[PDB]
Amino acid sequence: MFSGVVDIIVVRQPDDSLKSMPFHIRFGTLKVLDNQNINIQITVNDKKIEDVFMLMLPEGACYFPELNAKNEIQKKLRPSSAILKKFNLKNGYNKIQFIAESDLQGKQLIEGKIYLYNYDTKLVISDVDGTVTKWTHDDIAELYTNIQKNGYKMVYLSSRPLYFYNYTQGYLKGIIQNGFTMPDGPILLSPDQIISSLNREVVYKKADEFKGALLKDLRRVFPEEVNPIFAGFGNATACLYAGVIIDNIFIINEQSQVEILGKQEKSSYKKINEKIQELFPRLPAAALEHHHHH
Repeated sequence: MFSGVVDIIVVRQPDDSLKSMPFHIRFGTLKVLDNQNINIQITVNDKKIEDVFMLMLPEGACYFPELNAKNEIQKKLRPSSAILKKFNLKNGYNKIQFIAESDLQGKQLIEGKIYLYNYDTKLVISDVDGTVTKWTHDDIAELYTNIQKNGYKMVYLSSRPLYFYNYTQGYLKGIIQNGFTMPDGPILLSPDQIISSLNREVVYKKADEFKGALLKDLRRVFPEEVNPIFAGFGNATACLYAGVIIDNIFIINEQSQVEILGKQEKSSYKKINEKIQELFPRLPAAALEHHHHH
């Protein structure tokens, strides 16, 4: 029944090509009389994108048809670099709209967020439930704000059912703590919550493995030479194996006590923020860009 777009992440590669994570979109309130007559068009930052379209399976999952060498059509959740370049994305947040039309009248519109990162961007992962929520932990909005001000990008992770996705986005946007708000960033969704025929290879993972796979997939959109995930906040093997050093894995408990793994330091969001230059050292070029957009 979901209508919407799971936030999309696109990364520019050192050779100028673009790669993205999967496009997960649904038109849950559209009655589809015949899926083969559906075509989906794309508008980015209020500009229609020419010569790009998506198709829809009988089950409602949407994909990019792309010819392989055999002139066979492959059904792709991840569009080609050539297609992504037609979007004319800017660094950071971009508005994206998908419009499902048929041979008949009536067009279904959904709106999402698509983020563009350069390959040298440094990401800071945060769980939502239990890490942002306890009710919201104290001092988290000031810390995350100052992480973002030092040039890092907050990336949120959720494993709630798709039903709650737009609510989780509203929750994060509504936090305010002493004037501080949560930095805008993408919310990635555990893949077991958005299974279709297009990503069903997923189903041969055990339930415990989905976060780790998600973080490896996030890393894979970056080039082999870089290490993009700088730190992670949770409530650990998943961060470690996706390239987070153990000192940068922050695990909060019941009591709002934060354990800095591998230092076995017991700390807080307030105290991490006090030592922000030591733990999240300023990234000069990346910080300048954030400052001059905000």
